[PDB]
Amino acid sequence: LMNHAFFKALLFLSAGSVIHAMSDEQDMRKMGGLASSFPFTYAMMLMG
Amino acid sequence: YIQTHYTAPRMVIAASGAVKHEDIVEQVKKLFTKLSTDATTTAQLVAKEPAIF
Amino acid sequence: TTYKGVTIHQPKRWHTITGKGLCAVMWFWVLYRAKQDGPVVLGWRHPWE
Amino acid sequence: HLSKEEVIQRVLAVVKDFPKVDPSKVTPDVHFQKDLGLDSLDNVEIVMALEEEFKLEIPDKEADKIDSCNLAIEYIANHPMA
Amino acid sequence: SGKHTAEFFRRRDAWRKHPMLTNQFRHATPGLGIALVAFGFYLVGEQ
Amino acid sequence: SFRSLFLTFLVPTNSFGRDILRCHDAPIPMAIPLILLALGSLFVGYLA
Amino acid sequence: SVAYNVNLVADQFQRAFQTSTFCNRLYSFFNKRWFFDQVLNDFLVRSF
Amino acid sequence: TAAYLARRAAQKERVRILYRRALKDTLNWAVHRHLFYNDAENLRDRFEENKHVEDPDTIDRLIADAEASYNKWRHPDPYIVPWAPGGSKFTRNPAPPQGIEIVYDYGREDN
Repeated sequence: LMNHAFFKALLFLSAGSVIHAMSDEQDMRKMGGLASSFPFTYAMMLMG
Repeated sequence: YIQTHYTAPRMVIAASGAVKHEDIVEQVKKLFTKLSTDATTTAQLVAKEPAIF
Repeated sequence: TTYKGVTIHQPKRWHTITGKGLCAVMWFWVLYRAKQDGPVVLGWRHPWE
Repeated sequence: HLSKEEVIQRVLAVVKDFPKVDPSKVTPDVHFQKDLGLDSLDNVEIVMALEEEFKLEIPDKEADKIDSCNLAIEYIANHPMA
Repeated sequence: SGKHTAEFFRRRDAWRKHPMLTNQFRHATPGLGIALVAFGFYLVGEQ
Repeated sequence: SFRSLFLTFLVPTNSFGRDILRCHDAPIPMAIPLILLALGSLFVGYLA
Repeated sequence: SVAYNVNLVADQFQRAFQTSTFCNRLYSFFNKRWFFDQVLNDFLVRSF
Repeated sequence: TAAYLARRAAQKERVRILYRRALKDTLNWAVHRHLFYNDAENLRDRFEENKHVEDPDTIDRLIADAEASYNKWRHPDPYIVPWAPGGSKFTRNPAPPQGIEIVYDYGREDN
């Protein structure tokens, strides 16, 4: 439960960062190719 | 009856034999004018009050 | 940099450094823990060996 | 908000990047069927490309109403989310 | 026609070949290089 | 999870050009929680 | 590996989903929350 | 000679709307951009295959059959722009409506 709290909060925060930066896109079908433009956020998503 | 049923969309001139299609079309364009033009179609006339066996 | 008619600014230096460093820390932690507890996880030898 | 000149330029780029279109005869006041010679399906393809570029969604009725460059620029400039 | 539509969309999608958007799997694992070099240093320093 | 990672970051771009131009990574108060959550997602499981 | 295969090297899933009724139904079933939400909501809540 | 033109224009508008929706759902099905080109060319070939049909009645039946087929194979959750009607950002923080007045000193013992 504690571990899931940690990494799931991480995933949600990173996805929220992506959504906020992408003008509230929220849809993965129109989200490709953001690894280069989101270094830190992609790193966080990968860790989580 | 003519004005309400002999409307151009329900009207076909069939020619067979020693005729030319271009000549027939030209004569039809020249002659078949002032025909009735009613929005009601035979499909909707059949759809309303259809036939039941 | 621009290629046809679209220019894309480079991501910030601190963004890149932070992401790269934290991922490197993750991978080094995984490698170190694998070296330390590899045989124990894989059944090669018990912890008291 | 996005400038009308940039709207015109982007719409003209979308129209010019077409196979059945001669890029020379593209002007902000041309008609798809009349001037540069496209059918209805090319018009709706161009409208879809304009949507994809400008990040906007048009109802189907207004998408059909868009049949010429001038209409496309007018609609995109009137839209506040361009 | 169909090939005309495909050419139209391919031409309209020519900006997606930007050098920062062509290949993204080179950035899939950013820390492997530094992590492996540091781990090699650690392994050498053990002996 | 790997499908989400690929679609969001590694698949070639499918988003609109409008969002790609104005994309900025997480600012400082959106990155400080992310760093702490990453450290937790690294070491909480081992420590606890 | 399955995620990489499906997302990045595949050119038949859309055709199968558009020409196979069972495949389309399976895709809709797994997309729409196992139809559980729709069935439960519709039946119980509409009856109430 | 205007009713026939109006009915033909209505049928053409229906065909255009159907093609637009089919193209959008084709892009929805083929998520990847490079997979969209072949599907779009195939669907355009499908549309132009049945082009130039004379009788409006069979045209209408073709339109109805195509609409039914589209309704069968449409995407369960088609992509919607976030601020568009039905999106994730729809009516999130709308601008205040115009022509709204706030009245002060509504209820008082004396006027």
